[PDB]
Amino acid sequence: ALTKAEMSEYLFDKLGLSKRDAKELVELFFEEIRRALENGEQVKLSGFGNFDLRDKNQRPGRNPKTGEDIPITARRVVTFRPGQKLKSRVENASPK
DNA sequence: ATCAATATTTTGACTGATAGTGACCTGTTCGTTGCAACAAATTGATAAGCAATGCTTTTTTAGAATTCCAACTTATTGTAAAAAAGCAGGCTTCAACGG
Repeated sequence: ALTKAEMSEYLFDKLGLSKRDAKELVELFFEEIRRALENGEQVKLSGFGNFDLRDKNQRPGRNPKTGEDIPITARRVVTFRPGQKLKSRVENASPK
């Protein structure tokens, strides 16, 4: 699984950047994105996807184990709509 | 031409920088490690994305024009002694107007 460790190492052998800043950029990368989502801003990354924010209302739910119907509290989640470019590169993938 | 005193002739004390290694402190990097975070697994009513593909709107894109940055290659131009006037910063007196 791709981790921040592998991402930093990549920037070291592709951009020749020290692992230090290579590890600091990967952190600030996801950080800045999370700061935009929490602030209520859409994140549109061309050639990748789009992190949307939809306010879901309180809908009926339950306890998957027993079956006790419990109303799922409303909350703002963070969806991800992959671009057409990304889909065309993952359409022919393979779980490995 | 020889006394006699002061600047002269090498050494030593004075005071903090010069010299080069070493300890001090801890960012920074790497190995050991703990733990919040992530993933599998349920069950079932309700919400969101989905197949194709040309036209329209929004965002990223590769130059290319433009102008300061820059190491070179040209294009023109060229004065000083020797006098002897020409101006203002402030203290100095005569000459005209008013009591």
